[PDB]
Amino acid sequence: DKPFLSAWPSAVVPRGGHVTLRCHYRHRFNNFMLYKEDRIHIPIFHGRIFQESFNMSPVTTAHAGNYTCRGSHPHSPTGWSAPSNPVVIMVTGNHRKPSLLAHPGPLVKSGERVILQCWSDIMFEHFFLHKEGISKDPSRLVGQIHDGVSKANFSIGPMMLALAGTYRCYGSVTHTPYQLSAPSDPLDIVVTGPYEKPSLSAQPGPKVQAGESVTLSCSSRSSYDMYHLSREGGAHERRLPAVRKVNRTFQADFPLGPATHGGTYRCFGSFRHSPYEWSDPSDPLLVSV
Amino acid sequence: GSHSMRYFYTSVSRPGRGEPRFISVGYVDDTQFVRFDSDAASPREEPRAPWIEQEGPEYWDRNTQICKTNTQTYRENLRIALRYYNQSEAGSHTLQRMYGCDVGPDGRLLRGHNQFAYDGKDYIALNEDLSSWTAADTAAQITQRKWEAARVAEQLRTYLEGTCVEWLRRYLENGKETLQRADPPKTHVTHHPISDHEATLRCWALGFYPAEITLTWQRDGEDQTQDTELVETRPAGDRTFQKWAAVVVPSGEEQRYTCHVQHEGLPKPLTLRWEP
Amino acid sequence: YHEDIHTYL
Amino acid sequence: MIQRTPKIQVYSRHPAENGKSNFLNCYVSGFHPSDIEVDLLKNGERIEKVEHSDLSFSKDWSFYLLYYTEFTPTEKDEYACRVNHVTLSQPKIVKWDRDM
Ligand SMILES: *[C@@H]1O[C@H](CO)[C@@H](O)[C@H](O)[C@H]1NC(C)=O
Ligand SMILES: *[C@@H]1O[C@H](CO)[C@@H](O)[C@H](O)[C@H]1NC(C)=O
Ligand SMILES: *[C@@H]1O[C@H](CO)[C@@H](O)[C@H](O)[C@H]1NC(C)=O
Repeated sequence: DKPFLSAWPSAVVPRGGHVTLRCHYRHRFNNFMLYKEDRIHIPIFHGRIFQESFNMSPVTTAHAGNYTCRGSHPHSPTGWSAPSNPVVIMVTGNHRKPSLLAHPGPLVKSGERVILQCWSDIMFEHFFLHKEGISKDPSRLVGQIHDGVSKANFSIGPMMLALAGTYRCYGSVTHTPYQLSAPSDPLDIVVTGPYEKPSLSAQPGPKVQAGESVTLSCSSRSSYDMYHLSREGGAHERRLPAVRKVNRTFQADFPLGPATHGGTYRCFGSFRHSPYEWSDPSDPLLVSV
Repeated sequence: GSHSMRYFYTSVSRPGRGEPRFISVGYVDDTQFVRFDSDAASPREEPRAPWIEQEGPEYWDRNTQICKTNTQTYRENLRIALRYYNQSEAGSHTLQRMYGCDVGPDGRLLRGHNQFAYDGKDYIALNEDLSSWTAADTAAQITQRKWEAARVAEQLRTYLEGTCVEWLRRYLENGKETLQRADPPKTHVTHHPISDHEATLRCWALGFYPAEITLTWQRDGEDQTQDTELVETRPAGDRTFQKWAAVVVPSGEEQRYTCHVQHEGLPKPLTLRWEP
Repeated sequence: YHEDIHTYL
Repeated sequence: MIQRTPKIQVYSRHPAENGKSNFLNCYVSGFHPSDIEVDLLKNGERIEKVEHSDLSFSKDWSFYLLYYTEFTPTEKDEYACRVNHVTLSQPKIVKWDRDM
C-alpha cells in the first residue's frame, strides 16, 4: 500500500542545514527507494535502496526537489509498495530575503484576520509563508509584480493560538523553483483573547498623599504571570511580572515619570512560556503629562 | 514529464596527426539529434534524428555559425591550457564541455548544467545555484576570475532559463511520439552452465527507451547486489537500449531467484523468474 | 539550440 | 594525464537466429583520450562498410561510441570486435557470444 514519507525536522531547510527523509511502511521505518517529481516508475540514485533513512547533511542546493518513496515489500507481486505521499524539500538561503509585515499589526484579536504581507524589490515569482516549528508546511502565493516591487498578501485567521507564533517569508524565482531566498526577518503574531481583560488604572489613586507615588497598575483576579503595557501609537511594550501585592489581585505597577509619555495605554496579561497569547486588552486609559 | 537537453563538446589537439578537432553532439534525453564535426568536409550542424529535420534554414544557419565560432574558440582554449599547465606544444590534449537543462513536468527549469574537463579531469563547473563556480585547481581559478569578470554565470542562467527550456519544449513536441512515449523493456531469463554444479541466470531487458532502468536479482526476496554482474546499459542501434543482469546460482536452486525491473514504460515494478 | 557564447579559458 | 582503457561489449541488435538478418554491435565506452580504432571482424577479417555513432561522453568524461554492421549469424562464422587505443599495447579482440 502507501508509505508515509516524512522530512525531519522540516522540509523547509537552510542550505548547510540538515534534513532526514524516512519512509514509514508496514509499521516500520522501512527500506525504500526514492523517486523525483513525476517519475514514479523509475527510481533516482540508480535504484539505491535506503536503509531506514536518507540523511542530507549538510543540505545543499542539489537536495531541493519533489520526492516520493516506495517501501520494500518482499514476496509481493511487484516487490514494492505503491508511491508514498510526496515531500517537497525546499532549500533556503539562495537569494536576498524579502520583507514581512503584519497589517494592521501583529497583535490580532481572537477570531479576527490579519494580513501578513511579504514584499521585495527582487521580482520573486512566488512567496512562501512559513510558521516556525517542526513539520510545518509553508503556504504559497504568486508574487504580484507592480511598480518595481513583488508582493503577496497572506491571510491568517480567524485568529486563535494555533495560528499565533513566529512567521518567516521566503521568495522564489521560476528559474530555481525549490531554491528559496534567505528567510525574512521573523515576525511574531500574538493573539489577544480569550482570557479576561485586566483593569488598567492610576494607583494607589488619582489623588496622592505626600508619601504616595503614582503608577500605572495592571490588575486582575486571574492568575496572569506577566503584564504587558502598550501605548497607542507606540511600538514599545513594557513588561513586568505579575505580583500578589494586595488582596487576591495579581498586578504589576508600571512607573510614571518625566520619561514616560502621555497618551492612551492598554495592558494585557499573559502566562509564562506561552508568549504568543495575551489576554483581551484592558479598556484604554488616558495618561496625562 | 521530466526531460533533459544536453550538449557535449569535445576539442582535441593532435600535433602532426591532424588539425585541432571540435565535435559537438546534442541530446534530448537519450536521443542524439544533432552533430557538428570540424573534421567533416564542409562542416555544418547536421540532423541526427528525423524530428529535427523540419527546422528551417535559419535554425541550421545559426547553430552552424555557433559551432564554427566554437571551433576557433576551443582551438584557442587548448593553447591557453598549455600555458596554464606549462605543457609542451608537441603533446595531445583534450578539452570537454557538457551543458544543458533539466525540465520538470511543469515545463520549468529544474536544474542547469555547465561544466568542463581538461585531459579527462574536472576543470570548472557551474554550481546548482547557477551563480557561482567550482574550480578544481589553480589553473581553473584563473578561468573563474575571468568568467566572473565577464559575467558568464549570468549569461548562462539567461540561456538555461530561456532558450534552453524553450527549445527543449519545442523538441519534445516535434518528437513527441518517440521522445515522450516510453518503450517498455521486453524481458526474459536465460540459463548458462558455468560448471557441472553452477549456472548463470541472466535477466535480459531489450528494446527499451529511455535508457534509465533498474535490473536486480533477489534470492528468497533478499537483494543480491554484491553477487550480481550488471553490464552497462548499451544502445541497440535503433534508438532503443539493452541491459542484462546475471547471478551465479547452484544447480537445483534456480527457483530461489527472481529478477526485478523498473522502467518508465512499466506502470508497476516487474518480477520475473527462470522457466525451462 | 546551442548557447550563443564563445567562452575562453 | 588521465588514461582510461576501453570497455567493450559485442552483441546483436536482436536475439540471434542462424540465417536471419540482424545487426552486429560493438559498444566501446569508458575510455580516455578519444582517439580509438574500432573494427568488426568476421573470422578474424575486417568487415568493410561498418558504420558508427558520433563521439560523445558520459558524466565522468569518458568517451563512448557504437560501431555496427548488418550481418547474418551462422553456426560456422565467428564474429568479433577489435579495438586499439593508446592504453593497449596490441588491439583487444572481444568475440561475439550470442548468450551475452
Ligand atoms: C510533487 O510531485 C507529485 C507527483 O509525484 C505531484 O502530484 C505534486 O503536484 C508535486 N508537488 C509540487 C509542490 O510540485
Ligand atoms: C494587501 O495588503 C495591504 C496591506 O498593507 C493592503 O493595503 C492591500 O489592499 C492588500 N491587497 C489586497 C488585494 O487585499
Ligand atoms: C481589597 O479588598 C477589599 C474588599 O474586597 C476592598 O474594599 C479594597 O478596595 C481592596 N483593596 C484594593 C487595593 O483593591
